[PDB]
Amino acid sequence: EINEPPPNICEQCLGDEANIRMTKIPQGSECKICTLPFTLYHFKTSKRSNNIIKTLICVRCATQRNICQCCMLDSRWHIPIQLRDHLISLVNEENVMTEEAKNDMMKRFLSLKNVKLGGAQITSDPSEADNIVDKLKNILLKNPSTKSFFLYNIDASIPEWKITDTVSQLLLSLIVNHKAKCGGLRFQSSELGERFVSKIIFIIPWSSTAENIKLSLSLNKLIQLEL
Amino acid sequence: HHIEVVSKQMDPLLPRFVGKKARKVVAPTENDEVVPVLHMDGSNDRGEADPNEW
Amino acid sequence: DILDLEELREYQRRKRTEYEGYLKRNRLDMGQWIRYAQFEIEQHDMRRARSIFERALLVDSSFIPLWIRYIDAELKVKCINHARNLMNRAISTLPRVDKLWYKYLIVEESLNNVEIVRSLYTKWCSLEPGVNAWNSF
Amino acid sequence: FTKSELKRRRKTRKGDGPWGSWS
Amino acid sequence: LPTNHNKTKLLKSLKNTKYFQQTTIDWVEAGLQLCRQGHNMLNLLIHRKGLTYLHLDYNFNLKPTKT
Amino acid sequence: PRIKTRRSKPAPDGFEKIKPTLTDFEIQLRDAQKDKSSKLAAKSNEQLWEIMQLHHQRSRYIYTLYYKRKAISKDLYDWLIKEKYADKLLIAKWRKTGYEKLCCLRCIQKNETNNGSTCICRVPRAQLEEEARKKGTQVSFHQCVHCGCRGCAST
Amino acid sequence: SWRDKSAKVQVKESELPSSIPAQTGLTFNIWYNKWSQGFAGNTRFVSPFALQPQLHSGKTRGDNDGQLFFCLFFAKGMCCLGPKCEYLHHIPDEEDIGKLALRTEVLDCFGREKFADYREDMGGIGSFRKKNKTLYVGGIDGALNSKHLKPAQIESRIRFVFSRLGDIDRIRYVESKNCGFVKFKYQANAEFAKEAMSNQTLLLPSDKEWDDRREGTGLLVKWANEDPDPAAQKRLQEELKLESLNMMVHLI
Amino acid sequence: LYTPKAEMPPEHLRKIINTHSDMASKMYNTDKKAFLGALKYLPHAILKLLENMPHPWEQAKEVKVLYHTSGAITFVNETPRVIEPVYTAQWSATWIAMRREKRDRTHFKRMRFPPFDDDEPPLSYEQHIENIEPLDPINLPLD
Ligand SMILES: [Zn+2]
Ligand SMILES: [Zn+2]
Ligand SMILES: [Zn+2]
Ligand SMILES: [Zn+2]
Ligand SMILES: [Zn+2]
Ligand SMILES: [Zn+2]
Repeated sequence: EINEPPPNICEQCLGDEANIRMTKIPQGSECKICTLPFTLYHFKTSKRSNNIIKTLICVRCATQRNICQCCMLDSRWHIPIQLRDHLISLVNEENVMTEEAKNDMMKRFLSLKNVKLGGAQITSDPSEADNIVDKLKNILLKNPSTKSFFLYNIDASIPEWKITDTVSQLLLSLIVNHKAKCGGLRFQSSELGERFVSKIIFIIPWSSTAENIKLSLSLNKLIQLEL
Repeated sequence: HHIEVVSKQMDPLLPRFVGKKARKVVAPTENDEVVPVLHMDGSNDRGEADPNEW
Repeated sequence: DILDLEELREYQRRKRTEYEGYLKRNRLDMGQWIRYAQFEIEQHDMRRARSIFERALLVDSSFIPLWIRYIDAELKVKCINHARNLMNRAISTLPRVDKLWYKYLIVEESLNNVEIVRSLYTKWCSLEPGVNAWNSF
Repeated sequence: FTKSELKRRRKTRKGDGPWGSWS
Repeated sequence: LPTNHNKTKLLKSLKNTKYFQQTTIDWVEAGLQLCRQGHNMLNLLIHRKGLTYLHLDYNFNLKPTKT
Repeated sequence: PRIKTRRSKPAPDGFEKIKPTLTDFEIQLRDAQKDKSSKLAAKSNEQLWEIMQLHHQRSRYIYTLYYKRKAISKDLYDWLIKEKYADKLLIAKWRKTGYEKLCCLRCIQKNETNNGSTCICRVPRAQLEEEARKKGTQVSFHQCVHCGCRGCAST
Repeated sequence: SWRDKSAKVQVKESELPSSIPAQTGLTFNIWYNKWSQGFAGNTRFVSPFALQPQLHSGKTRGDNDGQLFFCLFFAKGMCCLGPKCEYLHHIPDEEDIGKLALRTEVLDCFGREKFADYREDMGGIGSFRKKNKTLYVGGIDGALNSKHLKPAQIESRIRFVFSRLGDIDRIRYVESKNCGFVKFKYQANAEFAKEAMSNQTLLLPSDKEWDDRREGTGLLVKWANEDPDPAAQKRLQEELKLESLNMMVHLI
Repeated sequence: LYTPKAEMPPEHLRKIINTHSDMASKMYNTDKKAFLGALKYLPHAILKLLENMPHPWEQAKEVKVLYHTSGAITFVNETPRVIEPVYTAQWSATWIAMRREKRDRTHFKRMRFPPFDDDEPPLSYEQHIENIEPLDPINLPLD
């Protein structure tokens, strides 16, 4: 067909140059969504930037999701499409999903339809977007040199990276199991351990209403062991 | 924001249009606007006597 | 026989594949469409049933019984606005058939939205329908 | 730019002629 | 009567692009290279089709390997 | 270097001096021609550049002999050109100002290049450095694709 | 540190392996590079190389450039271009992840485009539609040449392997399913590991089956479907909410 | 802004061809597609090659050639043109030379066909032919 729709690329993505020189290969790939030929556009963001940016999805797909054609992010807010749909679902509603059909024939069919998906209807008209934003805003308002510890009382939600980074701030290896919470921490040296301890949800023995805590630990530990 | 579009000439060995591969595609109708089907008649005597013949 | 969930899913799939296949050959066998839609209804997945009805409608609008079946299906799950919207759409498409109008009317009557039935009746009569319409009104 | 600066700097390329290394 | 409007030859067209270069090669070299090229082409085509059981002989005498 | 026929006019007097120099080049080319099965892409290109640079060097040698050194006779040079020990076009380019150094002819065809412009190797290193400084980055490239050209050395 | 030294070559292209794997069939197929006339027996095998990161990681052509993508062959531990490689040669960190965070939504840290759906296995490079950070780690039975180790031993060895390549969100071995679930700090990291330990060995020099490491079948590092377990589902939901609060405050 | 093509070093082309005999990587995956594409133009190429057959008095005829950067095709760009009366003279000389040969020789060994067996591949021009010198062509000795 004729090159009727223009490409739908966002700003951040595209880069801060007054004039880039991109190329268009027409009928130039199947897209990353709907397996369907489209005009593939691509460009180096700078002249000497090594990474080309190619337009992954087709323009119809882009419109449908109301997104960038290179970022796969909403053209307004520059955020993941799923995430934006979640946000929209949260404010003003209870349910807004954008279901892509994972069957190769049906996806094509869906792509063909000139109909916006859940979140796309909000983000297309800027007035509605603004309204959503304001509503969202409204909604808002003793050192034996062990080098090897066994840390307990670990919040189930906390990750190891948070732990290790915290330790670094207070300064290696680490072992955590979120089932047991038997955080089998180990330092690269004993001197380092000493340094740490001397520098001191931080319940910390040095093995190599606390009672109830111990019980909770106990049962959880047992369960973990059975697993 | 402003940009220059170009068409890079490609090797005349490799397929000109890599995309197109004779896909089977079902069409969505997109009859979003409704349209009537609107006939004006009401036949009772001839319209009921006929089916016995037809 | 149909015990666990995943197994039921498989059953649903297989059945669909049959139904879909039979539709593929005879795009028009509305008996086959409506049967399939009944299957969807039975499964208690309403959206899919609706989709089936829509597709069926597209394939052949003029088959009134299909429309009626869809309507009544919608009514079944107390999804009354959908039924109403659809029935309005049916009217828009095929106003000169009477049974659609009557279906609408009975629905509204049972609903006891008497004002709306008056209003609609005014519309229908305004289109110079059959004498029957007038008399019923 | 001084042409002696280019004279000193084109011997910094560890290879000879067209292929230079330039570190 | 040869039609005149089509004055974009094949070689000329190819020359226009970057993907071809030109060299002075001995005619025998051209030949041998073109046999090699042709052989590679046809084998590529056949394998692409999937039917690897059709063995091209280097003398372009095609025959099946297996029954 | 082509193949000696009846139609080949034999090499004049002063060729006996140079033979072993370009002999080496020939040998190298033979070495550079074989299935050095480089699974890799970049390295494969590198091999190709080795032939290209070698060609440049050979032609460059003959150019030097003729023009800069001013040693070999004109007839001999002509013969060499005819036989194609040295590329004539490249030599011509060299003779012309601006391209005193020039990797090869492929790096100055503005048609072949997608941007209607020469190979970046032709950009003098200083200019590139300046550009990089202005931007913040360093020299992004180290050799172009058409030949092994870490700067084409206009300067 | 990696930044202190230039990256060593993994293996010279002489040492690199050819593209003619195993003769699985009767004849070779030129246009596919696969084999044919017979698909008797499984294809997969164990990686000869592995990313020993401190012995390998370093500067590149890329570290000069600001190439935003890491070397697949570095992860595989077989890059034949060491310092001359354009793709980078080091473990992904917050600085580099942060640097490429725009583009990495659409594609991997190996600079290759993600797809609509996971490849039915959840086996290949991830889908764009999910921002998954969790690798399923099958084939541990195969990865250790049928070594009857302890679950503790297994999980520890796994930890030793994947913690080396990226910052961990959590790991948990499952005795009842003989597999791992190795949630990572970042998607880039996840991508990196997922290649870096694909087809690798869990064995060690201390183990007796060290010279038989090649002969088995390597780690099946794939991507993980989220657990049915509502214990973690809730956590995930909470995390999502938290993230949403961040971005939403960032919009104004 | 035009310029002619680069008379490349034929060695380059040779190298390329050598490379594309052992083709089995994701490297040159698109080059295989190139090869397939080139089947369109292979008959054209063949025609050109047969057009510049070295006549029986040319010992070792060179020719200009276009070739794909991936060595998927090798055209014979030069058109084989001749001064008509001169051409006739050459053929006449070969006609008489050939006839003479026929006259003199008691037996005349013909070439066995085809020349090479199916096992024997297309031998490399550089490795075998480019070293060895060709025999003297046919041309009646002139006063
Ligand atoms: Zn964008
Ligand atoms: Zn699409
Ligand atoms: Zn060059
Ligand atoms: Zn260059
Ligand atoms: Zn150059
Ligand atoms: Zn590398």
